[PDB]
Amino acid sequence: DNRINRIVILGGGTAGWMTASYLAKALGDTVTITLLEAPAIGRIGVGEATVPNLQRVFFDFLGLREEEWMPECNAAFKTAVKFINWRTPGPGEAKARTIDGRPDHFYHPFGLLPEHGQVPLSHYWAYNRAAGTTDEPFDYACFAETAAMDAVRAPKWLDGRPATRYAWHFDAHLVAEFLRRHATERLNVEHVQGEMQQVLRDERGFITALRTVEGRDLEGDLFIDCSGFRGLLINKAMEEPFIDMNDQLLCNRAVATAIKHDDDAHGVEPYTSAIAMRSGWSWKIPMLGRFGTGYVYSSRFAEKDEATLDFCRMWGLDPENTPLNQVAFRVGRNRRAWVKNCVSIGLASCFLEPLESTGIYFITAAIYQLTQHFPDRTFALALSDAFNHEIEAMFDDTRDFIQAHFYVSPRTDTPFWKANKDLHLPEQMREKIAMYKAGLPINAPVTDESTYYGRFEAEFRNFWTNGSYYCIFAGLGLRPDNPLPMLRHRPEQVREAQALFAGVKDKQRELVETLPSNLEFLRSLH
Ligand SMILES: N[C@@H](Cc1c[nH]c2ccccc12)C(=O)O
Repeated sequence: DNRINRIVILGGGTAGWMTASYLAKALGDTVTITLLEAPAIGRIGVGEATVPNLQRVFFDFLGLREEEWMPECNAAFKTAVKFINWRTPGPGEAKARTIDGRPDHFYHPFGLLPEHGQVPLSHYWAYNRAAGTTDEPFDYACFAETAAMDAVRAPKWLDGRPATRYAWHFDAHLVAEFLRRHATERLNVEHVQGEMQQVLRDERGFITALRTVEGRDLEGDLFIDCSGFRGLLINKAMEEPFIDMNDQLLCNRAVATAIKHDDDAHGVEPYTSAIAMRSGWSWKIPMLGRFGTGYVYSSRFAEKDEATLDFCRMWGLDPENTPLNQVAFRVGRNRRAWVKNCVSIGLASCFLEPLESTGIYFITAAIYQLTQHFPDRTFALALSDAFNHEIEAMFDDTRDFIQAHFYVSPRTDTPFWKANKDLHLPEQMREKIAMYKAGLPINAPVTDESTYYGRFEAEFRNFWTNGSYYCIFAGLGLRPDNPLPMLRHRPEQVREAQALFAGVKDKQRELVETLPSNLEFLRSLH
């Protein structure tokens, strides 16, 4: 009899309660689950963005429909990330500057690009730009979602009819609270209030119990560290080193707040914005009646007061009379996410600036992979080693992807933007950029959207597809040196492919003209 009987989780934020809920649903009565609150510092709800797999991987597993959980956490919709002013110099401002007679913005939507002759639509767009017969931006040519988002449409018709692939904006504290109620009332997880006095270990350094300040020993076989940047178990108790990656991603601070919004004026933007600043970038996460916003910056390039004032100036806030969250970031990951019988999940495990909304996703993936590699009490090394490799490969892949946004940006007008070009580029990303310039697809999707979004593992093995690389590279002004050479041998395939551009144009009109506003759906939902 070697199976796990007791699990103890340290930390009661988003990571803690997502972990408690999922594992309790997965294991049922076979395991007792106990979560020790370890109270975190109370922050303004500054918003959080997600990716589509959240519903299928997580909420569907718990049996919770969006119609049920979204009203409980004031959730709203995300169709893309909108990048503002990453090509033009200037101050940190909310509005896009003008470049070549167009606003300086580009979108990074979800979903997979359609293909013709098994070549992605991106390559036909590149061919037409090279041929000089179009001057249309990549995102407006290849995604119908762009038109929807400019007209601030919902991603669905009011009666549930799907239109476009989407994810969510919400206040993470409300979600944690909703999940806490769910896990304790429905999944028989025991919530224990208070601080951890000490962590009890045996002769082999495995954890045997968490001792609470009232002297109670929370005994277990497996321990999940969800204590955030503190890493109270994985870093402090187990002495696992954290690998600082601030050398590669310079931003390490944020100043943030939530701002009340009059939605009747201009609606609710169904996308997360990432607004380029003098020494970093600011997020905007719109929900009904209010949006969350924060300036992510690098302390090597801006003073605290500088950032704070720039942030407030952009939103027209009085810096003296505005509640602000001032946060220092831990950028990087543990050498290993799982050590002995301690598994770190969430900020305890790793962190990147939220440029592409990876936070909740990293938790979800960690949770999912923990169940895929779930141990018994022998704790076979091959299980944790495999888990650690998947977590490491996931993190480093996205870290490199994020770095590319700053490296490929043409901006050089401040020391921050200029310093990004001086940073070492990882060999794998150097290769990707050279492939892209030669006209090759990068990580082309080989399945349809139904398979990709249907099976988590299909997406996990191909998370940043060709579409995403084109969104960012073409978005930032980088195009291939020449189109895919094989296309010059297939003119008939090229002539045929143009109908797909006509289809996107048709969808763009249809969506704008018949979809309800994001605002209207949110009011019907809430
Ligand atoms: N695998 C993700 C990739 C992705 C596309 N667009 C994004 C925008 C933000 C974050 C991730 C993404 C998805 O298709 O959903």
